[PDB]
Amino acid sequence: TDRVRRSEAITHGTPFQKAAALVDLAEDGSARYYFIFTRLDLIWSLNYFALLFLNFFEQPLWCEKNPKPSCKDRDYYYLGELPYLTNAESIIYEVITLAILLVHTFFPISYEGSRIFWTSRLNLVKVACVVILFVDVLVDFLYLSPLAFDFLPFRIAPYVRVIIFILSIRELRDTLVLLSGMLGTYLNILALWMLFLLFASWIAFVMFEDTQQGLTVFTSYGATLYQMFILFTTSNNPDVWIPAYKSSRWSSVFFVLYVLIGVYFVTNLILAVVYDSFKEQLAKQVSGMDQMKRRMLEKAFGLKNQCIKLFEQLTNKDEFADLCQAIALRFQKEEVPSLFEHFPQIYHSALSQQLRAFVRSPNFGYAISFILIINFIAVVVETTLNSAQKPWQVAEFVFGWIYVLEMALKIYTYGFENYWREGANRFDFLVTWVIVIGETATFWIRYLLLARMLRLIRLLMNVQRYRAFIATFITLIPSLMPYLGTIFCVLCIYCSIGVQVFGGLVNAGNKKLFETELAEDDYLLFNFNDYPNGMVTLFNLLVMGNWQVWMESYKDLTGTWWSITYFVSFYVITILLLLNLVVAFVLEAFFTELDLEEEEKCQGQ
Amino acid sequence: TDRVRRSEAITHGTPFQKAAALVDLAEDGSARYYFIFTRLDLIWSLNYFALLFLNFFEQPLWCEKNPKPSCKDRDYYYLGELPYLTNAESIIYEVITLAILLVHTFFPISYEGSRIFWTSRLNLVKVACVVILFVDVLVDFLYLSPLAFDFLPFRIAPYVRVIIFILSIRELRDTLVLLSGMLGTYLNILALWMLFLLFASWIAFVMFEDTQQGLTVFTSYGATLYQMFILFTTSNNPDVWIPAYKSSRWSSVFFVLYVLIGVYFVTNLILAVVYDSFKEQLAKQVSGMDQMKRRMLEKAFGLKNQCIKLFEQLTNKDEFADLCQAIALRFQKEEVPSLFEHFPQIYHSALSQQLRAFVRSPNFGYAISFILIINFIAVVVETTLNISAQKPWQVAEFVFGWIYVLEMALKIYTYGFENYWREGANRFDFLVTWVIVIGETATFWIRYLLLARMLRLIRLLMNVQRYRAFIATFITLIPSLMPYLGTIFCVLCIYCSIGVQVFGGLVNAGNKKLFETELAEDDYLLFNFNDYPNGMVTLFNLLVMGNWQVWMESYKDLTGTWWSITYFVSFYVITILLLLNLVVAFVLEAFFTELDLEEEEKCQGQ
Repeated sequence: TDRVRRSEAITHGTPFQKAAALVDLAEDGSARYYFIFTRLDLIWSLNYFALLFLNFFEQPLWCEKNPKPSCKDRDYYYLGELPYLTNAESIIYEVITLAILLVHTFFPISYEGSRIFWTSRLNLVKVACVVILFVDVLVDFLYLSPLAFDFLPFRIAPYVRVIIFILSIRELRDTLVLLSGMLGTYLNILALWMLFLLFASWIAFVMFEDTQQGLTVFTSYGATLYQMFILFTTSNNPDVWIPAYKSSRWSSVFFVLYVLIGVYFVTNLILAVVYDSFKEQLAKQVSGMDQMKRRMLEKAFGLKNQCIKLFEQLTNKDEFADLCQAIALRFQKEEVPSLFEHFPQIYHSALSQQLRAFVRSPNFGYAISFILIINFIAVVVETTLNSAQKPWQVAEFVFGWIYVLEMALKIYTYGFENYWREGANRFDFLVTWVIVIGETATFWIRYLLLARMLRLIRLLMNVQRYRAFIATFITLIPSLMPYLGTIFCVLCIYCSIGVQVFGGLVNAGNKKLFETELAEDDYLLFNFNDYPNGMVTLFNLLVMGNWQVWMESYKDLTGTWWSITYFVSFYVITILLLLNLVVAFVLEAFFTELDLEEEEKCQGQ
Repeated sequence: TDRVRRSEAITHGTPFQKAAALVDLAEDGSARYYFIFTRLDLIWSLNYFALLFLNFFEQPLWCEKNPKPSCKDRDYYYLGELPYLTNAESIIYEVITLAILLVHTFFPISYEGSRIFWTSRLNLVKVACVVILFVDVLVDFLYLSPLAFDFLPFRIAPYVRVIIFILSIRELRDTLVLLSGMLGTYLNILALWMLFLLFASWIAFVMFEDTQQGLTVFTSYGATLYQMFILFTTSNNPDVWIPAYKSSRWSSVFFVLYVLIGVYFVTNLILAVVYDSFKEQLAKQVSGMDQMKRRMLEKAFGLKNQCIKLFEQLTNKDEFADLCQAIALRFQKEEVPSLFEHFPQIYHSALSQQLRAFVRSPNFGYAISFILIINFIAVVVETTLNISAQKPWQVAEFVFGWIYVLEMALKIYTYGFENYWREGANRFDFLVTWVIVIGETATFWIRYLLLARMLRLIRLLMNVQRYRAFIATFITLIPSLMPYLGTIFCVLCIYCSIGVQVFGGLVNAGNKKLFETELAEDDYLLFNFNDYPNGMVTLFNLLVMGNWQVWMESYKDLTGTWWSITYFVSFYVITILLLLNLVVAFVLEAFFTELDLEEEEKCQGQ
């Protein structure tokens, strides 16, 4: 009842209650209308997701330019398995999600007020984008009628959807303010990297000029620079320099020195610079949150007798902020009473506490781990077979009951809340329900095998040593999520670009295609013909095993070197700036875990 | 004259000179015999290198089994270009390097004292290695005579050579001692990684069981585990899961998820762990060095006139340790008199100081760098014409060469030899300029002169004040990584030995299986283990991870035995996950040290 108590105290409470609520929620990290707005936050979140995802199901723009065969022949164009919305459906969902977007974007006026609403850059830009969207939707609708428009060259909506998405989920916007902080420092190292590629490709071009390497690979400075760029990635190693090696073994000493420097001395320098600027910008950013927290505590101060009255509320200016911080850092948050303490003879009679202490014992935990080991053995046995298996449906129900009981005993020992407040106990909760639902619905086969597999993670989580690594992993995941989301938004952009520029080129009637490395390596389903296909392709480009295959093949399908700029800038932005950020984040998380246990050790000693 | 002064002050000087030398050399980081042993250090180093390199030119043992055709047919066996030593040559060089090694390893037996010598375990292990080597050499010699032996199954010398080389250089031996502590950490994380591969391969196996992915790729648990291990490296992406994708696009979700987790979450974890353990051991090592430095200074103390008598020689108990620290850094250390001071009136004639001050001027720097820009433009014009027109540029190479000679002459005229060579930039200048002067004077084969004129450009990067921060990091990282790249090289050497013994001779033009392998299909046939060079390059290829499973598949198929994979798996586990992560860590620490040093310079200026 924390949120309800806070909002009630803020909107109706006496000033000491308002101050207590403000300080409590600052420690936890027109008020009425702000609450009314926030009560729809799930609607906003889901609508913005829908808004994005509806990008996946729209028909790709080249299918409307009357191809033969038509896009009903998905085998000819190597197309995905997702449906394409009809005109009707498109119109429907466009209208619905634009209407809810218009509701959300203007609803803050109820507490911000017009002068602030128009004074504020974020609202001004969101209104700009939703107008852009509405314009484009209108235009699209009009294009229903041939009177309005003959033809559309380009669709802006796919972009604006993405933009809108990024502006809606604040943590993505703050990640982009961090990234646009470090970007200017990243451009200097990217310039020194390009100066390195230039000079190394010029040495290679002079050195091999008349050789078979020059005659068949390094045929010009441009092609040398291209090849050396690829070799920076290591992706064309050794293939690129086989002609060299053939003519003289000594050539290897050049290719080895180039690879060693590029990979070891330079790529790690790019990581070091990204790591440094990330850490600086992160420290810069958190200071803003700390300052806003102080401003909120100063508001609570404004809104010895007063100290006694506030401590009385707590039972439920610089000195004030210092006291609030001291109590926040010293004290755990207050206990919440369970729904069962109201039954005096039931909840409180000594048998209850005896069973609680028993289930709270460590030897109970050992026994539970042994029972789950026995279940793991049982499933590893059962998967030797697939009617003799039928009793293992009873074994299924048996372990189902076992986990139902263990979940019940956990909620009995700690209420609903202090059971669940550990993320592992949340995983327990989820897998218990899903497997109970599956087993009772059976009373998929393979999917129940998979789920019972998935439940085995418990034995990993239990390992005391590994549990440090796992705690790193666990805090990492939701901390990583806004960076992978930014990556994904980038992929979305790139995908859109790709389908507009390259969509339709990979098809079974194309005589050039069967000369390309996509046809030769059988990558033909990794194409930009629709939004799914592209997305997957982009993942291959991201992990970057065989990446140059696509760059090459689309060079050859489009007939212009300019096409390369796509793949190059993709590489630059994704591989260098963002994945090194991911690296740095993982590193910092790990070391933070070690600093945490080091602090615990120091304070204990 | 530092070393000569120090050694004289120790072996002949008065105790005040002894202390002054011991403190100065400790700030700089039986005495007679130890100085002799150190003066021979170049001969020892060169002998140990020679001893190592021996591995390259020795004929590979499978050639000694009289194959048909013989190893004179290098095209049939895709062999290298290096010579193989004759028996005669082998015997010669072996005997010479063994004799010099015996000399070096026994040399301390006199000055260390027998009880001390044999009490030290490093000596004892070196003696075991040399005794082994001597044995093996003796055996090989005996083998010359039919009375001794019929056959030898395996040669140990190749290994022992490496071991001796590792022992011979303290920088490497300390690098391996540092490496040895973090191993027990490493084995943890390695265990967890194995467990993850196991689980993920099980899921993949069951999940795909009946599918085309199953029916063609994930044919068994074993086959699944092997393919999932290569997919952790991402070298078989997307190829390993094309049958899944073809069957159902949704399949992609599993492989994306798995690759995401493995590459980003888990590989970074191994890096993290490596990093951590590295830094811990590095701190332990530098602490041990600091303690040894203190222990030395404490003996130099054990060896107001109390102060003045030593503070005079300082121009050449915690109270003392503090003084030694302060005097190491609060003042500029000493300088050596120039060879010109036997002609001091000319050397001191005012024009010398005036020209030195001019050469020290910033406008002289501007002029010289403008001349370097002119030379860069000149060589660009030369190459953009050549792509007899070079003959004026062949003449201009005279001018440029003697300009770089003259400017180096002015550098030494302003800084002697001592403050010249004390600067790494001037050391690089010295390293390139004289060899280029030799090449160009010998000109007064052409592309090597063009390339020299290009290598003269390298300073233009180092002079950019922004990029100078990165380039200082790079310039200190170059000599600092040498222990670690040397240890990796030693590892490679071992692996190469193994490879030539186990796989040498299999890649040959008569082999019917070979033309079915991915080696032959990708034209990799030159990247083989048939001789030591070949294998070395192959190992490089392995190290770089480019197409690396090609070799593991092809040698699996050529040997017809799964066990062969143990070679390539152990190689990956050692090199890729332990060593290269180390290298990573080292570069990150170097860069952050550079930023801390610059921040200290900034804050002290502020």
